[PDB]
Amino acid sequence: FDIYAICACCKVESNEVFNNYTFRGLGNKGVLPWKCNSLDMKYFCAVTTYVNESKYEKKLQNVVVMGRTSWESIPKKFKPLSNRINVILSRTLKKEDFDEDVYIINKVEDLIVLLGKLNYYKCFIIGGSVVYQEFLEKKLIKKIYFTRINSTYECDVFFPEINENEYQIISVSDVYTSNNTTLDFIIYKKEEEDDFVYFNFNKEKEEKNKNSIHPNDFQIYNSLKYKYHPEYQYLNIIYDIMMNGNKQSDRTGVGVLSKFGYIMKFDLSQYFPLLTTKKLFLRGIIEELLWFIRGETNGNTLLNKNVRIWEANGTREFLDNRKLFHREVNDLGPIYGFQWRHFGAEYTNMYDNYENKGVDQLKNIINLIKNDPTSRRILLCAWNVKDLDQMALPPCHILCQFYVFDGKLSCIMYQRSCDLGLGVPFNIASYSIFTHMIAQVCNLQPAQFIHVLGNAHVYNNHIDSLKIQLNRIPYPFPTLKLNPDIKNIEDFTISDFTIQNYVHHEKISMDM
Amino acid sequence: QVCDVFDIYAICACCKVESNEVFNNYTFRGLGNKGVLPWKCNSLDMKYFCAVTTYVNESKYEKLKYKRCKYKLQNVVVMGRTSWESIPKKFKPLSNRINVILSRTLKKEDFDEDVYIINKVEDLIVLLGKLNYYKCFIIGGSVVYQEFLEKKLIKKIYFTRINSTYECDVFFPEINENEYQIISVSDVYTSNNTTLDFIIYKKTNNDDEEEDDFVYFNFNKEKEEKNKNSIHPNDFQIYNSLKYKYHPEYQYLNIIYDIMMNGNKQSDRTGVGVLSKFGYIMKFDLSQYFPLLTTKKLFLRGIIEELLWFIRGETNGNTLLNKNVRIWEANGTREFLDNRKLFHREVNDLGPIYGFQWRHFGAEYTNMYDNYENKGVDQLKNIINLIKNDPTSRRILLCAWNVKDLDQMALPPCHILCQFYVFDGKLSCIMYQRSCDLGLGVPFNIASYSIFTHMIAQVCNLQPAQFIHVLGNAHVYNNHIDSLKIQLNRIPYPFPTLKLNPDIKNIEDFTISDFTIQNYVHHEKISMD
Ligand SMILES: NC(=O)C1=CN([C@@H]2O[C@H](COP(=O)(O)OP(=O)(O)OC[C@H]3O[C@@H](n4cnc5c(N)ncnc54)[C@H](OP(=O)(O)O)[C@@H]3O)[C@@H](O)[C@H]2O)C=CC1
Ligand SMILES: c1ccc2c(c1)COC21CCNCC1
Ligand SMILES: c1ccc2c(c1)COC21CCNCC1
Repeated sequence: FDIYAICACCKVESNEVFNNYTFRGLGNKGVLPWKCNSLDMKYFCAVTTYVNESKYEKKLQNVVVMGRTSWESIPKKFKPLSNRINVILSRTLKKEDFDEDVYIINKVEDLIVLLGKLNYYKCFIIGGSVVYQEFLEKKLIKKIYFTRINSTYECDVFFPEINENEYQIISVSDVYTSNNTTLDFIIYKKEEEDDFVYFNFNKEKEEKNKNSIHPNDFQIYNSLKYKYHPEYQYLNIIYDIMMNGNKQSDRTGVGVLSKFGYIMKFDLSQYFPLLTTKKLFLRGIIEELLWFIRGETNGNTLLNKNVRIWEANGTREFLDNRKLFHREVNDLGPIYGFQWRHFGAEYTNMYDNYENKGVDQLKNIINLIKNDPTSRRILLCAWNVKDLDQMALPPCHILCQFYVFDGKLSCIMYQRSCDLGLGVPFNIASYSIFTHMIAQVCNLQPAQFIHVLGNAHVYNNHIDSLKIQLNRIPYPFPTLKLNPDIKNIEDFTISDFTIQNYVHHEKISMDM
Repeated sequence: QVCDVFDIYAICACCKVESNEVFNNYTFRGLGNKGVLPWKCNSLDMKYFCAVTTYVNESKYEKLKYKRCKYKLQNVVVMGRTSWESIPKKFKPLSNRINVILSRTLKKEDFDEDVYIINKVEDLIVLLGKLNYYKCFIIGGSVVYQEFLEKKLIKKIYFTRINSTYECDVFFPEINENEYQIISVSDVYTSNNTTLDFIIYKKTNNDDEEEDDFVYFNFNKEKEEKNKNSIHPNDFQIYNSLKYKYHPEYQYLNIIYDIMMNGNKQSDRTGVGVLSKFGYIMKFDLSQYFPLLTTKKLFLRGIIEELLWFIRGETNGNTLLNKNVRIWEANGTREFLDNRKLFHREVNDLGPIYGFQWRHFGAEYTNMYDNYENKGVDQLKNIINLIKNDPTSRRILLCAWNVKDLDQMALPPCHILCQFYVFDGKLSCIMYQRSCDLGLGVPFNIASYSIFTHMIAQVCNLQPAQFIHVLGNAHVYNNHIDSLKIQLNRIPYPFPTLKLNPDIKNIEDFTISDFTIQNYVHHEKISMD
């Protein structure tokens, strides 16, 4: 045969449980719910008007089976769909009641009777509330090329549920922005080569591939053919460490799997990389970032806002094993906050007015982005080697470095100690926000947030949790709204931060 | 052409022979000495030799059985008779292979299995038109290799380069560049105390639905190829002509290509002009080689004195100038210190740079003559005590970027930090470089921190594993383009080895003589202008 569908589906207007079905809304008043989508249009056009030279025998053009439902909706300029063999499932009207150089049908089976008689490459099913429906009910559809507009609109029609048992995903594209929404494209479904083998003559065998994880558990992960969604930069590092990672016991007498040296790149112009295979929260961490800009080392400011990210490191007992016997509870010492605004100054306590003592890097980096964008000395370093001893712990995040090309701002953050299961997910969120923040106050469009992992580890009792995680297919990323009016780094407040269209899988306890 | 039909291939291993130096592929030719191998065993050369000559793919047979007609599956090894008698007997005949011997002085009627016996080339064709075999490998020795190539009967060659020198009496014959081009070069390994690599030469011309989707998911790609920077990739014939570029130098070369083809056009401070990208990782296995670029000449005396200088804690430019190392000469002149607003700084007093920070971070810099005794943090001593006593720590860092001192320094550090990592008494090292001159600087910086990782690894009684290099601002200078183009069409030679003098057990106690770069084989020096 060679029959395929191809839909575009947004989310429907009326705690929320998201699932594949979330994305159903197909039409609103005989048109799309969204007024236009350039990138979706282009994808659909490239898909439906591509033909491979060879692959026939086993010009040459594709079929596009729409219905009266759909056909009529299309303007006259595009019609009859450029470079395609159009077809129209209408009971109502015959070839006598239409203009263009089309073919008609009436029954579902009268497509079989037309197709067995025709020259083509591939057969695409373009649209119809019911034109998808009865095609699934009559197991006729091989793959579904399915676009997810990751925003919410009013609709009157849907796309029918999809049987987990009948159809499964085998490809997830890169995530894009276009027409002020994110979207991605997925696929549902029912002599110099032996040279490769010779060059692999020295790798692991079959039971030497270090670690006692299982294939059987990663059924759905190992299945996916193209893993181009950028959440897979995180997921494949979980998969690299799990399978190839060195077993170490640490300081505490616990147990991790560790590798050394990874780099993730996230394009903030196209999405906000808030991992989608588990629920994440950003109030906790946006408030940590504001606390940093304000220059605080005061455990209490965060505790009183029920941000407990540092509670553990402020206790009488934790400071005392650092040898900080002269340190008030929740006085974390010269940490992120102090080093950013007062680097070099002598630290006294967390209450002291430090104004105009030390190096205000944050101001410096910002003036350098504005004054000298082509500089290669735009670093923000929290690892003061004089003050490490004095900190409740040394910075986990060593440095941000900045790059400006064509009014556009990228950011590498180098991390010395990466807990892949809990921390990294938040860490990717934090320095992403900061990059938007610095971009806005510097009149620049965010480009890539770039994350270098040093000691990258997965804790032994996060593993069953992460297996569950690897086997969940990423949803399209959300977007981050910064209040456009804010234009100094100190003038930001929690309410200037909005996450739009966060579609996500169920919460997971990395634990127990 | 006869050999395409019967898939007849050559496989060989060649060392460098007993006699500045010129180096071509004709450097590697040494085949055998006194009817044995010039090296004792290799082992990995053996394992590679075993895997290839015994590798069979039973699906891809039928296409080749069809092809041969028109003109437990096993390969055929073809062998001169003295190469046969070099084989140690407990290994005769070569297991899981059809052994063919080539002799005039011996026949069928005096072996004991051991083989098929033939007495002529066009006599092997007889057998291959008759036999059930996958591919046919010609394993030598010299007299065989020779008569097989001058007959245009070899379709490719699986040439191992044994990057050491041994006594030789039989050689592989000069390959002609016109008849054979290298399509593929492999990872470098260390085996029985030599670097070695694997290269393929090729005879020149002088569910399959997982296929469309790629094209689809590729819809929004920028390049149909209105080439994004004015580089004509038809100037990189050889670079693009290689199928498998697995040599670890291709990690440096590949970045030059990524920057050349994809860089952002920027101009700097002085106006000089660059193409830039942000953020690369290179990893090198120091256990398997020493990553000193082979696509041009590099001297290490300068960068080694510098590293010893840093460890001594010095900041005196004179000390290096008095050893004819001019690295920091430009950064210490009245002129340069003056534009830095360091008018109260003596010429060649460069200030609180690498040496100072490693030995005395957070001390107040006075001058290059102040001995700063027990003043500021001795980081280097700290990282050496952390690796010995605290290897599981994720806090074993050394940082040269002291925000407080940046303006007092002749220039800010390019090598922000090193972080060490210790699994199973092996020591990996990561270095973050804020700014990266790919054409001039990064080559030395690769060798510089690889050299340091070895030094730590020795004084902490550990073996060196990975040198990991993180690039941030990665830029090729517009003047380095032509030269880097030339360099990209040179095929890397196997990396040399670095031997430190093993009596050194203190980081303080290394001296220029305690450092030996053995078997540096390389293309000729390129001026980047
Ligand atoms: N580096 C590497 O990869 C390899 C190294 N070697 C080394 O090479 C050396 C052996 O090579 P070399 O000295 O050239 O000897 P060969 O292995 O090439 O054998 C030569 C002998 O093979 C027979 N022979 C060769 N060609 C023909 C022909 N066309 N027709 C009939 N008989 C033929 C003759 O045997 P007869 O005397 O009975 O007439 C001849 O004397 C050793 O030192 C060995 O270790 C060997 C192979 C691979
Ligand atoms: C009729 C049929 C199909 C379409 C339209 C009308 C409008 O845009 C699409 C093509 C692009 N994907 C979305 C749907
Ligand atoms: C006969 C034929 C070939 C060989 C030998 C004997 C000894 O080992 C080699 C194969 C591996 N490279 C070295 C040469």
